[PDB]
Amino acid sequence: AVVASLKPLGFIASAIADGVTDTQVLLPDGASEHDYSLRPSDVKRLQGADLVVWVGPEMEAFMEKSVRNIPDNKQVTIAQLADVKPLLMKHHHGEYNMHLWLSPEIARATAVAIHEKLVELMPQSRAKLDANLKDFEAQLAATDKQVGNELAPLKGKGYFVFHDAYGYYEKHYGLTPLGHFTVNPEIQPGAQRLHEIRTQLVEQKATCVFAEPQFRPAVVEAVARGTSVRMGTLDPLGTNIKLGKTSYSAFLSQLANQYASCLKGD
Ligand SMILES: O=C(NO)c1cn(Cc2ccccc2Cl)cc1-c1ccccc1
Ligand SMILES: [Zn+2]
Repeated sequence: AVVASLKPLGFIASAIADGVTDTQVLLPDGASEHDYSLRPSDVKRLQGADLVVWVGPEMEAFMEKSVRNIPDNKQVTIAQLADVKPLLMKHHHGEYNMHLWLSPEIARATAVAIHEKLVELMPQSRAKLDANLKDFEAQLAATDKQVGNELAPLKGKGYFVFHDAYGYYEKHYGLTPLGHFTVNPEIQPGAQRLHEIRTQLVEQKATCVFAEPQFRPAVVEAVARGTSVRMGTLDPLGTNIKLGKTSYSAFLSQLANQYASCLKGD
């Protein structure tokens, strides 16, 4: 099996590995990067993998140690790929945005790297692997066209998010975020912080404020209350999407729908 650290990396790997080997996701969606410690059973899975796919030590810091013993020809470390360097832009404490799965261009380079490793590891399946890469790139191009068109009429509409993640996706499709607020998903900001957030919401003319699935509706409402800003939800992990050949294209389209759902009209 190919073992991917995070679900959207699973989406990409499952496009390339389809009909060749299973794709597995290491961690449940609810986990994170610095508090999370790997179970010995997780380490075993990594070492048993045909191929490990992860962003790298600036993102899944918790697995850097586990991945040292795995040979280079059995891992794709996305942040360290040669073709990914010119695609990086300025796990949140590092210098670069490491939410790399949100860049269609980085997804493409990831798929190429996965394909290349798999062909070396499983040359008996080269043709199927070539076919899978061909199909992934064709879907990505088609999705890219479709999403770009869905999001084009939304240009210029401002919004805030509770997570500085989406820059790769927003720059690529020409969305115009105003900025981000650090908000605890379980606990609303204090009186002073909330005042400052709410005034920026109105002052900067935001159409929407976007939360994520793990935010308690109460804290989102507390942020949006009084302002005339519509509330939205973005899911940067596509938690509801199953692994499979078409999953990464489905993820990019679902994210567009989530943006559009709050942003369009008014
Ligand atoms: O980037 C982030 N935090 O700053 C994330 C945001 N999420 C969204 C999320 C968290 C918990 C449960 C569901 C979801 Cl969609 C997941 C991560 C995340 C997951 C694994 C590793 C690092 C981050
Ligand atoms: Zn993040």
